[PDB]
Amino acid sequence: GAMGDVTKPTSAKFIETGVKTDGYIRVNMPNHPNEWMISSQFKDSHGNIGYCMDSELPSPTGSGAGSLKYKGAGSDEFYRMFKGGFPSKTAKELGAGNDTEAWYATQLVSWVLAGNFKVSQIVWSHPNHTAAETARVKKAFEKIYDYAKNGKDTPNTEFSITASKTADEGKYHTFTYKTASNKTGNAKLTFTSAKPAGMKIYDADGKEITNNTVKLNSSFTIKVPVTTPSGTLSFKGTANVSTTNPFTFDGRGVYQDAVVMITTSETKDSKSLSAKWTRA
Repeated sequence: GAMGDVTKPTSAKFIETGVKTDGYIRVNMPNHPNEWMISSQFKDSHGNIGYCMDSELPSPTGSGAGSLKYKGAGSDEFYRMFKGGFPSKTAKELGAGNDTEAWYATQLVSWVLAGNFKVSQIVWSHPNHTAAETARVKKAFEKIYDYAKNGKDTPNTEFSITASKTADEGKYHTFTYKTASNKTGNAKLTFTSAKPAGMKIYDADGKEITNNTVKLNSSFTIKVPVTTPSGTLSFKGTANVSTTNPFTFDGRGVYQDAVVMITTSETKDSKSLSAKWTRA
């Protein structure tokens, strides 16, 4: 199995949406019983929601903050928090009564995943919100958290090239292969042995490829002249795909660190394939 190389972002800029809350819960912190966990909703400059990693630092927004430099790649738990939390899932789907509750429930998951406090420290009540409000938040939290901790989905890029059929056609030995991926993009073929003279590559529509590039979720055909001495050819593909993964950014000990889904590129190899032919 191959390992994909995800291109890392270098920085991110965050903007307040205007949504804020004093929180629907409190936390027994080590020196501070029933400490409030207030928050401001923010987005990165491409309009994707950011979540706070540090409960005791201010939001990473305004002229002071500026851009936050890249810190690291978010775990599968953080990936799932985004996929199974707000706004990827609606308030109704999460059991939250409105979008503020759904968002805060997700931020609560973020704080716990980042290690700010344990679930046993959460006080499920707040003086400015009713028990029913807090309980919807609790229900949403538990759904999202359970999925983040125990769900199976990851940002993994699947990529394969698989031989489907072979045939002699006209003046060529032909070898057809199927490409497959769960991400959009294309693949580049690299030949790992000598290429026979007069070798050609064709796309699924029968049109010649001359830039060694193939489509994903498609097919292509390699053609080797029947005049070629008996032997073998080996190759692989390297997919170049678009992928949306969670990344963390550095608040520099002044603003909170923040995690956000960013669309970037990834390269990933297929397995090694061989075409074999015998000269008539």
